[PDB]
Amino acid sequence: YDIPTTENLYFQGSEFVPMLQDSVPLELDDAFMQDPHSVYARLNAEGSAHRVMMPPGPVCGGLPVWLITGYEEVRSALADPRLSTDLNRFSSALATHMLHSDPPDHTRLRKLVNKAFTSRAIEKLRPEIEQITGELLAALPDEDPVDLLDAFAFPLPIRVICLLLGVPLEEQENFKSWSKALVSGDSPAATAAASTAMIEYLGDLIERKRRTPTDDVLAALVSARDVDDRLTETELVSMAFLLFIGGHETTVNTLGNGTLHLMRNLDQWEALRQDRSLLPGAVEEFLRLESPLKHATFRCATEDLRIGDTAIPAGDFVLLALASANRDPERFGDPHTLDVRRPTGGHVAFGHGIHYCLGAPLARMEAQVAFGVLLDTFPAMRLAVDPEDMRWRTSTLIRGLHSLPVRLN
Ligand code: HEM
Repeated sequence: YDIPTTENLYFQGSEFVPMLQDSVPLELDDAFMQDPHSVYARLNAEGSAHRVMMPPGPVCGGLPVWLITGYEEVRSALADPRLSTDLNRFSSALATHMLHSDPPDHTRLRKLVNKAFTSRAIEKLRPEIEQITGELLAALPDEDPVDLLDAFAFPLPIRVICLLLGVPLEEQENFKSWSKALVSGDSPAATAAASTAMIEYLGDLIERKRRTPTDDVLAALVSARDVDDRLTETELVSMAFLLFIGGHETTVNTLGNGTLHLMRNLDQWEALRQDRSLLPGAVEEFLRLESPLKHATFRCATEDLRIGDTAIPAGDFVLLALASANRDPERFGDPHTLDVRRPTGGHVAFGHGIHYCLGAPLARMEAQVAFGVLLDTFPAMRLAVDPEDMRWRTSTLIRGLHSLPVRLN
């Protein structure tokens, strides 16, 4: 750190020092991870696109990307044909999924799976969901500190995803064991074994449901020979895997983020209890205020592009901050406070454009059932520790909590 003084004096007196200082990409420290909404507002005050750099962890590398902040600038980017999720500008099922597909080929996969994710067709799963939630609160621990995130938020999608693919009751516990292994890095070998076991088992379920149709939505996906074309045996597994990882962490932190807020907006935690007709707006307001996905998946510039009067060269990586657009005061009045009664439909927590959340209707209902069952029962709830001591997990795209310590009271 003992840099030669003459060299430093040469740079300081050059008057190029601010320009070189400006061109450095802003490293996203843990302060951003805890409180990015202040960082987004600090950035959007000056522009819409900013050169930022994630800390080593995208794998082990400080990756210079473009962070886009404005609501309309985010929204237009999510619908821009020049901003592809295919970064290319013997493939495994983990690399061929629809989320990474450009509209040329994405349209076919999106339409085939569309029919089975209808709001009403997704409502068939509700009593199977309603009952599944109820077991976890009965099995909830007895003492005051409960860590709601671990005991209820974590297991709920695991049983819901098991319903989604339509796992047979006999082969249930094996699938959940694979799922909990995959979502928690207990050891490199256990997740590696579970990942293969699930992909191979999913492929066998593809064959099993092929000749034996069943009520569950995965069988509806298999039965979808809609255009005289059907999803291929590889594409079924890729679609099913994307449902698993694309739905697990999102639904967990949808519950955790929402429940965390009402713990300090108890005057709105109450209001939800007296009126259950506000729940469909409660979930939307939860997703807008504290979107589980801070940013959409990485996008690459197809051609030369302009965002917020800042040119983006082709081949550059762009990160669309959904949390910034959701908390833009220009689109949502007083964006930093939870108001359950806002008009909905303007938020982009489910993204926008062609890659709009396929599991949105499932995620929509899930929290209302989760919150409502959490509302019908156990209403003396109170947060067990001041949020200042609580942390946020270090993640690239997800906004989630390390824990949700609650007191049942
Ligand atoms: C619970 C709250 C959820 C949130 C906030 C959320 C958020 C998102 C976002 C922002 C995207 C677009 C990402 C991008 O375009 O870069 C997306 C896509 C997707 N999500 Fe989620 N999601 C949620 C729940 C779920 C669930 C429960 C499932 C499945 C069971 C699911 C499956 C998918 C799939 C398959 C896509 C890709 C759709 C496509 O590419 O056409 N999501 N989601």
